[PDB]
Amino acid sequence: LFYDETEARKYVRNSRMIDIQTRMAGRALELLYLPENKPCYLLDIGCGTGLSGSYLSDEGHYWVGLDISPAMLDEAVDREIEGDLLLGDMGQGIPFKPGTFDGCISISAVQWLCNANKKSENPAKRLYCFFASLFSVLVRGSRAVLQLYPENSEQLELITTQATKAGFSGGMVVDYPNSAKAKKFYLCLFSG
Amino acid sequence: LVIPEKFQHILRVLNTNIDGRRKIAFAITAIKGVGRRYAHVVLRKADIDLTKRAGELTEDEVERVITIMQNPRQYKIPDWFLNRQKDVKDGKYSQVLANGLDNKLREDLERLKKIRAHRGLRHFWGLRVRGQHTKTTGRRGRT
Amino acid sequence: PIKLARVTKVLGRTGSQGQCTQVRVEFMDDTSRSIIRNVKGPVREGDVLTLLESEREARRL
Amino acid sequence: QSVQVFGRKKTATAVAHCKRGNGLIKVNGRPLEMIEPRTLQYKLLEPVLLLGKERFAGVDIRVRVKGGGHVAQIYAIRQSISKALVAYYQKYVDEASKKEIKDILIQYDRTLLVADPRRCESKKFGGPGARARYQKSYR
Amino acid sequence: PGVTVKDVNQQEFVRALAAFLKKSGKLKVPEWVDTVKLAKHKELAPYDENWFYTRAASTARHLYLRGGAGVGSMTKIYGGRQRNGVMPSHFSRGSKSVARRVLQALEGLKMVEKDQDGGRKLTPQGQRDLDRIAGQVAAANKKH
Amino acid sequence: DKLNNLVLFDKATYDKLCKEVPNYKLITPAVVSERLKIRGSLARAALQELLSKGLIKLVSKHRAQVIYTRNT
Amino acid sequence: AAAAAAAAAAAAAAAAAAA
Amino acid sequence: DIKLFGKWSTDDVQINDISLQDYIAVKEKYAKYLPHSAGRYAAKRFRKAQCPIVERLTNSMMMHGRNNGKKLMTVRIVKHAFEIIHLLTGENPLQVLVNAIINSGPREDSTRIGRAGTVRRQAVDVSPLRRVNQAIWLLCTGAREAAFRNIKTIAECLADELINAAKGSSNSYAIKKKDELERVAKSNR
RNA sequence: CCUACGCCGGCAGGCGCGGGUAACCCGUUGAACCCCAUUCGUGAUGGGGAUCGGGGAUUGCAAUUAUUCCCCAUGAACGA
Repeated sequence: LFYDETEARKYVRNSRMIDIQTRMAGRALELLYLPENKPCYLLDIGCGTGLSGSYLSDEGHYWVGLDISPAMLDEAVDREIEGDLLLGDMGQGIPFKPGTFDGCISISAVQWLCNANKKSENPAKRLYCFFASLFSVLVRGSRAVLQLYPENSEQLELITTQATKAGFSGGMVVDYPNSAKAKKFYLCLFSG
Repeated sequence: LVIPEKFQHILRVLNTNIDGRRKIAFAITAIKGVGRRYAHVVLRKADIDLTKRAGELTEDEVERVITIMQNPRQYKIPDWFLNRQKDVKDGKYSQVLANGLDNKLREDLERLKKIRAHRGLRHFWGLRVRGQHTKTTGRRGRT
Repeated sequence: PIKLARVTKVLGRTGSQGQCTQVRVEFMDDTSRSIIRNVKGPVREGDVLTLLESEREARRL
Repeated sequence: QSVQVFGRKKTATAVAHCKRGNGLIKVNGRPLEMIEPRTLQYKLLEPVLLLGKERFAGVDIRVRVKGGGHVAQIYAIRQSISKALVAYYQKYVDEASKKEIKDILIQYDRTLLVADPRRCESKKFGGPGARARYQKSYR
Repeated sequence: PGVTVKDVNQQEFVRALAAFLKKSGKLKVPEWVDTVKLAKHKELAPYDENWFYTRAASTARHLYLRGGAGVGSMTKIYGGRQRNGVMPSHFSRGSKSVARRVLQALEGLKMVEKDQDGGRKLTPQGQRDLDRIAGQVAAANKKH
Repeated sequence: DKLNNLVLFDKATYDKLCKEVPNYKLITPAVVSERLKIRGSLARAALQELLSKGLIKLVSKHRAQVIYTRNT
Repeated sequence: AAAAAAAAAAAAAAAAAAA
Repeated sequence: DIKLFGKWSTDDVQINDISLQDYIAVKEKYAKYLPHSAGRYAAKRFRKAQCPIVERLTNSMMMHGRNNGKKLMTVRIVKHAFEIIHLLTGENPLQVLVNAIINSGPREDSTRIGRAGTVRRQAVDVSPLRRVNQAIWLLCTGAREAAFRNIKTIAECLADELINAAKGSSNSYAIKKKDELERVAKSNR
């Protein structure tokens, strides 16, 4: 466990956090060619307090948000969200029927799948379980864009390899890559 | 302390709700045109002990405070605690309080707009006036 | 069960940054069952640890 | 009839002039309670409360304090009083009771009678001080 | 055993020397007693209605602690920590006119003497008075 | 939310401050301030009044920590 | 005597400084 | 004789755990008048095991940024805290301190072993000196974060948290994090 | 030009009067935090002082885009 009520509140109320999360969500939406210029249904993965999910609502999207933290969800409740919030661990799978969502988005969250604290399956197993179920719950030709924070290049390669084995194709977009203070990795994928 | 029975939970001095339970030397600061040093040098000539609060007072103390407060030269608040020293019109050493404070700020801005000076167009545009280094600032409040 | 235990040595610093000090373990139940375990932090020769259990041991080979 | 010793931390010097006296302890004309970092009074009272005031019976103890900061001066006065009593009993009384009071002081704390081995050192060029250096940027 | 001012708690001596100057009543008191701070490096007004008296007492005692200190040295003793806004704090000195005229007012009571040495020191009347009040507070110390 | 503690006394406030205070095992202006919604200025002046009441022992007395103690 | 003591102290201080 | 702060007794003090019995030095010749020692104890290894306990609670209390040389505020916070514990209990508060440090340090601890990317932890044994230091750090941290915005003086906060952890409450942040690491210890193994 | 001392300035500063071409004279280089008492009492509050309106005084050919310093009044953001 990582967040509490105090820390979830301080994160969601910080103006600097709001601005950066909003910029990365809007960049993820620009990279999401499937919702870009289209209406869509969306899954927001690691939705937190709904800072990314509010910006999906701004473009007229209907969305479901998944997060593992109660306190992040409880803080989301008071923010007048239009999305459905669900308490859920993404590493156990995506619990929707095949072909439910046009797209999926995740901002600042999937690097937690490399962490082995919460559960006693390998991160490698949970990573496979995430990508294989994520491929299934997406429509055919659906898209997934994930902004994420990798600790090293091995973590990037492992994430890419698991997405590749699950049936995704696409690549990695690295914005501002000459500043390792401000650079951001976006995983940009599509299903078959 | 004691339980003062004439305790106005709301004070109304010069068009301002004052939280009368606050300390007297820090509840007069709450209105515009009076800060901390100024209300203290008022009270040292307004002859009220600092130990009391702002709701523990008599109206005779209130009327002598407002009497000294509108007559600052006649009660030895001499001519550097004043909000305005030399006005444009009369040059009269005089304190200016909240409604007149915004009135005279508006007066000076309207004047410098009418003057067509370097300051007045800044004040109409709502920018920095004292020549600041805005190569990294100008962030919050600009659109 | 809670098992207090004597420290005999410090074999190396196992781990990825030099962070698990290596400790041969006598028991304080006077039994000569000298299991070698891993600790985190400074232990000098002649200390005494609180092994939570004696079943789960450190890695041989 | 007099012994003249000193105590030295970082910059604090504590000159001690003792002789046969009355139990008189002046620190430039003030007692050992009148020094405003007063909690450290107990450290300042460690030569008396460890040894007993009956061993400070007939000794004049003049203390003149130079330099330093307040805590450094307090440890310098503590230093100088302890070395002053020990040097007095060595020069004028036996070796045995001097050795005994030395063993009482050191086994409590060695810093009472020995000096401190370190100071605010000088600077080799390249930073604010000796150890930490200046900071830079990338990209 | 002529008692020493230095052998007393100094701030209880300051409070009693303030009460002694209050009981005296004769001194040329200035008129900016109810107006000013001590200097630029503080923010608000002092709470003491008799702050002139206790500062005069402490100034006489600082004259007792060393002779050879002028008004600029009296300015320099009463210094402090000016907060320069968001720019960092610095040491800033006392106010010249106030400390000068405190020394002038106590000079009116023949307690401050100008010398050949340029500064101002305590009178022999002054050291007699301070040792009397020192014995008063010394009896207030070793007999309370 | 708001810790706007009571600035002056009340009826029941003094009915606890004259009464409940000498039965605490520890009388601290923060504690008396904290249990009954009282500012530390108000409780601090009230505990100096409890010196003037003579009910309550004074053990420690400092700049910002002044310790009172219930009697016997 | 006092003066002498003071002088001694000063000397000591000087020595310390030198060191 | 030698008593803490002029009055407090040390010969009544008793250690429960043999596993921590030497790594707290309070009993016989490590009792001093003040926690302010001002000698080196980080000279080499394990020389901060023979420094006094209340000196450790002192020197681990200037931890935060703005307080980072102001040890005299710390020793008066220690003095007021011992007086508050001596009021609320009546016993010698050093016994409360020893019982609080003993009941607060972890017993198993998790350590990341693998590669940088294999977070597959392994709950291992806690070293006794690090149990001591982890306990002192938890007690100081509970004194910190429960005294950020309150009316309570930080001496009161330290004293009450030391009381609550000496009896093993569900109220002490130190006992909360001890139970958390002991529950994480159940998970990794 | 470093200043001491005195006088006149509620505060920045003026005026008179020496030492110092220098471990000397500033200089015992008399500092800040720290401490001991007072007030405040957990809230945008007396925290934070930004952002400005009136003045006042120096630096200089020249302060208007605030040179700097001072005195009222203004009190935003900021909840680690």
